[PDB]
Amino acid sequence: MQIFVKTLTGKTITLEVEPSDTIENVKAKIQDKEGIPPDQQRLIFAGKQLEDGRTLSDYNIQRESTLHLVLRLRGG
Amino acid sequence: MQIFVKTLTGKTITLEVEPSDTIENVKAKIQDKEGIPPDQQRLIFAGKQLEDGRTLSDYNIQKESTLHLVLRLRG
Amino acid sequence: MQIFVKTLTGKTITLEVEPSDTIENVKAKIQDKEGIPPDQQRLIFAGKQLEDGRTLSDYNIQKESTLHLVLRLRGG
Amino acid sequence: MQIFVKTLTGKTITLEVEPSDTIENVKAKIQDKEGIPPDQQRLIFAGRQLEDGRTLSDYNIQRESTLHLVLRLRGG
Repeated sequence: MQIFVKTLTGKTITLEVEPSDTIENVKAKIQDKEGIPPDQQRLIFAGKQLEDGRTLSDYNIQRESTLHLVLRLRGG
Repeated sequence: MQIFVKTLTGKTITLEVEPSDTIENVKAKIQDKEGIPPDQQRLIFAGKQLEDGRTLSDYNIQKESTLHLVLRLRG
Repeated sequence: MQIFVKTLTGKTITLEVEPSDTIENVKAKIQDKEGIPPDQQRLIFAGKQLEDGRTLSDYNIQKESTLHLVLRLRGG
Repeated sequence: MQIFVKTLTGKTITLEVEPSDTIENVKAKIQDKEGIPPDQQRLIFAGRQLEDGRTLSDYNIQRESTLHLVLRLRGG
C-alpha cells in the first residue's frame, strides 16, 4: 500500500509499505529513497511521535495515510 | 513578543515570549497553559526538532513566528 | 449543559452538551475545542472509562458534572 | 521503595516496588493487594498511560512518586 511522508517544510515522498511493516522498516525505506539516516528521523502520525518497534497496523495507519517527518540533528 | 505554537491536529495557542527565552522555557509556558509535561513535548521549527538550551533568537525565531508541537510519550 | 472535561495534568475544558449526547459526540466536541482526535481519547467518570455508544444520561452525568480525560498511547 | 497508586475516586494504595519493576509487574502487585485484574487496570503518570513492558525507571518514577489508576469498564 501507498502512504505519503511529509516534512513540515514541504517535502513529500511516497512509499510502498505493508500494514505489518515496523516504523523502523519505514525509516529504512525513507533512507533508501532520501538517504536520511534513520537516527535523524522522527515519524509522526496524528500529532503523536511514533516508536520504531510497532507496526503501521498498531497505529491504525491505512493506505494513502499521511505520515509527518521531522529531522533531529545536534547543533541545527 | 508573541509567537504561535500549533499541533498537527488543528489546535493553536499564542505565547508571550522574549527573544532570550530558551526552548525549555517555552515548554514550561506551554505546560502552564496546556498542562502538557515538558518531557512529553517536542518543539519544531524549519522542519527540525529544537534543543532545550537554545534560545529563540539562536534559531532566528521572531515575533509572529510559528513553532509546531508534537507529543512524545517517551516512556 | 455545561460540563467540565479535565485532564489529570490540570487542564480544564468546559463544554456545552445535552443528556442525549453520546460518548462519541462528546469526543467530537473535544476535538473541535482542543484538536485531540476522538479515537485518541478515553473519558473517565466514577473512576472508570466511559464506553462508546452510551449517552451522558446513561451514567447520570448532569449539569456541571466533571469527566476526566486521558490519552491511550497504544494508538494515540 | 514505596510509590502510591491513586484512583480518581480517592482510593489510595501504597505499593512496595523496585525501579526495574515493569508496569505489568506493578499491575500484578495491585491485583494481589486489591484484587483487580491487570487487563482491567490502566496506570497513569503525568497524564499519560504507561506501557506494560516498560519499567518504572523508564518513566523515571522514583520513590514516593504517585501514579493514577483507572479501571477497565466492561459494561459500566
